[PDB]
Amino acid sequence: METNLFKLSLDDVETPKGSMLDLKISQSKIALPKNTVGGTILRSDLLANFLTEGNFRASVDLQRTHRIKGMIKMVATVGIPENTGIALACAMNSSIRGRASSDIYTICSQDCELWNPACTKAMTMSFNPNPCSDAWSLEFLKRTGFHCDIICVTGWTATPMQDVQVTIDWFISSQECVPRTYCVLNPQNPFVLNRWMGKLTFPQGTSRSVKRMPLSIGGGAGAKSAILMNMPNAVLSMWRYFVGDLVFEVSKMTSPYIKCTVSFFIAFGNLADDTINFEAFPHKLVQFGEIQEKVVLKFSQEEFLTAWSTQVRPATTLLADGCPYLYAMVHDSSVSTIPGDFVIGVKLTIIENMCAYGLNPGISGSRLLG
Amino acid sequence: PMQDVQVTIDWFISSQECVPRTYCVLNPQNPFVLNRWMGKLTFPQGTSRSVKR
Amino acid sequence: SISQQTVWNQMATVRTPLNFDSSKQSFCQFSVDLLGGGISVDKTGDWITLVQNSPISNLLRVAAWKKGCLMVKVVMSGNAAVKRSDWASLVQVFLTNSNSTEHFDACRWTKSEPHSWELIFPIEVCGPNNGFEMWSSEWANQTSWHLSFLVDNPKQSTTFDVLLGISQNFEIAGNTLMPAFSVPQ
RNA sequence: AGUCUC
RNA sequence: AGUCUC
RNA sequence: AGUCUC
Repeated sequence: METNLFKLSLDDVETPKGSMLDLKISQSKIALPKNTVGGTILRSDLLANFLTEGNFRASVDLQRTHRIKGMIKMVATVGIPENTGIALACAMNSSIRGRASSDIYTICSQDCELWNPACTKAMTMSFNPNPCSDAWSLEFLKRTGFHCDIICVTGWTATPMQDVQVTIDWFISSQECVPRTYCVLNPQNPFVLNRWMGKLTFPQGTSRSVKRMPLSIGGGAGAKSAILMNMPNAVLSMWRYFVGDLVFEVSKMTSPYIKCTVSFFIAFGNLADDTINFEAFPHKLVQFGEIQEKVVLKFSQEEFLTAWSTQVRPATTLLADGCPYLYAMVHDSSVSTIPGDFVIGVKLTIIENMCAYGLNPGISGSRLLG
Repeated sequence: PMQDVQVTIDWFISSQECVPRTYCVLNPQNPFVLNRWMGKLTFPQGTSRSVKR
Repeated sequence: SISQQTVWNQMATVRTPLNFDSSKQSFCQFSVDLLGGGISVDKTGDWITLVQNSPISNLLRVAAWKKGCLMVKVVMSGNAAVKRSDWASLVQVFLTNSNSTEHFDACRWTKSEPHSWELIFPIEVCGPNNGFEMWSSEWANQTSWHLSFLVDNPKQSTTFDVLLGISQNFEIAGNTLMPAFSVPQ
């Protein structure tokens, strides 16, 4: 008749498991005012605080399990009509110190997603909060300072009738965590850089609007008498010269109603904007479909004869810069029936088959991004 | 719209044959075809939840 | 495997207070937080400290989880006006993983060579994560590596430069959000 | 089910 | 039967 | 790479 308490399975150390409904841990509702402008921080908080809103099916498991092996998965949701647009970014970083920067450049190197609700009305992202290993836990998230920033990279192209709200559902994923570490003097292939190259704006009209993005990407991003910096960009700055197959991810951060054909190519800083045969160089023409917002450009390393400086003195002129540039210009014209510039964001995602030479003593400061 | 509209309906005798649909009251078929309107739900613009029951 | 001979990176430069008043006390103290990137000083006068925004200095401040070896070199450049025969100064160096007075020292040195001297030694980062350590995290009550100095007669042993060299096995993971690093001049 | 679509 | 125990 | 999509 007596139950043997010891035989009871009360000390089950297993990780959470089940359907998405069963693994839902929290839900956050981020406010998006109709007058939001871009650069605006929608919400910047400890990740532990986002994962702790609401008592869903796996909420007490999240709080009472010492090791979780599944990744954290979030499903963001919000739709807006095609005659408007806005670019939101949801970024994850291991820690934070002081009044850290919230610039898209500083925040997007670890695990970050940038989307345009006019094109993507439901967005999913999964990540490992502990890059050194294959498991995490809520205590670890709290005492470690794991951070989450949801910012608006580009404001509304046309303001909505009323205020908007983005809803984020948080889940423990079925996919296991996998580490991502950087051996400084021994980069892997591909080298995950995730460096923001700038926000390019092409105003409506027949103008060429030549854009020049330097590939001497070491030393961080320039700021007013300061430099912004993220970890992967910091490691690339340790090397003196580099080369590789560069992969860029181009995003349409403006309404589907503003059309424009952009032309990308590699060339040197000293060419005049009106160089007639820019398009005699190997180039690629980009046009976005109504609902398409992301395009991936890949520049083979045969567009580069030699490795170039990782860092160049910030005051160096377009005429004296001996390192290649990624050019972007309007092929035809930027046209629309509603007001607004055509705006795209460029992010250097990974460098494949990279090759680096020497160690860098360092140069003080760095040029401002777009 | 800018102007008045007009819907045009073309009527045809189909090639598909007619088939009956009857209801035995104390002996429903499976599936039971109900076709009941549950309501017209309106959700005004804004961040409101607008719970409908 | 990227590598190049004799290329270290500048990390900090601490200049002893010009208005140090011998009469109040004879020594002064400052401490450099090697992994967090900060410098701490006395209320003994107006210190002139500086953390260079060199590649290694920027990397350490922004790398969330660290692991592996780093090489440290300290160079003391003193007061050339003092005749060698009048040299009466020495500096005690300490390596501790915390600034708390309750932590014992990992290592200790005392240098007194006239006019100038240098000190080179390696440090290694070992943490609880997966051998990775997060700067002073409350998590497993993690820590850092602090290099503290007690300068006796700050008017002779006046300047200190700290350089760091990264090793083939240094490995990091994750990013720490930091405010913009201020560029001088 | 049906209708529809393919 | 069940529950429980083993 | 990863994430995503399918």
